[PDB]
Amino acid sequence: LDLETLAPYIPMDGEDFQL
Amino acid sequence: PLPALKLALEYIVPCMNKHGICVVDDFLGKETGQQIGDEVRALHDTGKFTDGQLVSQKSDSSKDIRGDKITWIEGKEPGCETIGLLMSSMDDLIRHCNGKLGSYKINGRTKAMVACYPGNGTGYVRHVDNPNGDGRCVTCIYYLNKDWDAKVSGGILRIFPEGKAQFADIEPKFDRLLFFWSDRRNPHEVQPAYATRYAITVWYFDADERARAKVKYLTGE
Ligand SMILES: O=C(O)CCC(=O)C(=O)O
Ligand SMILES: [Cl-]
Ligand SMILES: [Cl-]
Ligand SMILES: [Cl-]
Ligand SMILES: [Mg+2]
Ligand SMILES: [Mg+2]
Ligand SMILES: [Mg+2]
Ligand SMILES: [Mn+2]
Repeated sequence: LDLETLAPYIPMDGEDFQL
Repeated sequence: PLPALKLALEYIVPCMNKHGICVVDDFLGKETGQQIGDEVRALHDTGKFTDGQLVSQKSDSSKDIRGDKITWIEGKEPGCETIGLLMSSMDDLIRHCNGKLGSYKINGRTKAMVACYPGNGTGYVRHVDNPNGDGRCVTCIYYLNKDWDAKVSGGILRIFPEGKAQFADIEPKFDRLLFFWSDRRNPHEVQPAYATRYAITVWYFDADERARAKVKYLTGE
């Protein structure tokens, strides 16, 4: 089973906050 | 109230490195927790939430996998400033831990996922938050359900930490903060909720893993 089909979505580009 | 430095180094760090799960109760206090609750209820009331989505959408409805409705918050939107304070407080803890959480180098995070299970038996099937290396190393969740009785209303987060002889059952209690490793060490599920259940999640990124994940995305892998 592809566990990515169950994993919660996050945006992959454009939306990361830097600490 | 413990300062961030002591809470991070004397509690969060050793708990994460030994168990991979760490609960901090009464994180912000009742006044702030209630104000966060009001901000979340206003997002809900004004129709901002939409069905939670999955990393890879295939033939089945997202609703077969997760029954929550969500919105993403940066923390500077009008009406969301107390959620922003929560996020800043989570960030301060991570900064004070940084360098001592496993071998991770934490440079950043997602926006906050404000999520609601609207009762009705909704939950989230067994899953891993980051199974394939998308950068996420720490899941941070803040719960804001005043008067939750999990024996009646359900909604327990059950985690199955790798290598342990017991599971971890986390009630979604008001003003509770939770950290856990996002990878395959911590498969988990949200058991059916029979009342409206709110929580705010951020995921923190490991720099090197997140850079690799972005490369894969940008090159179409
Ligand atoms: O609300 C929670 O307790 C956990 C939710 C969850 O597992 C997710 O959204 O990936
Ligand atoms: Cl661990
Ligand atoms: Cl770090
Ligand atoms: Cl599992
Ligand atoms: Mg949104
Ligand atoms: Mg908004
Ligand atoms: Mg029950
Ligand atoms: Mn999850």
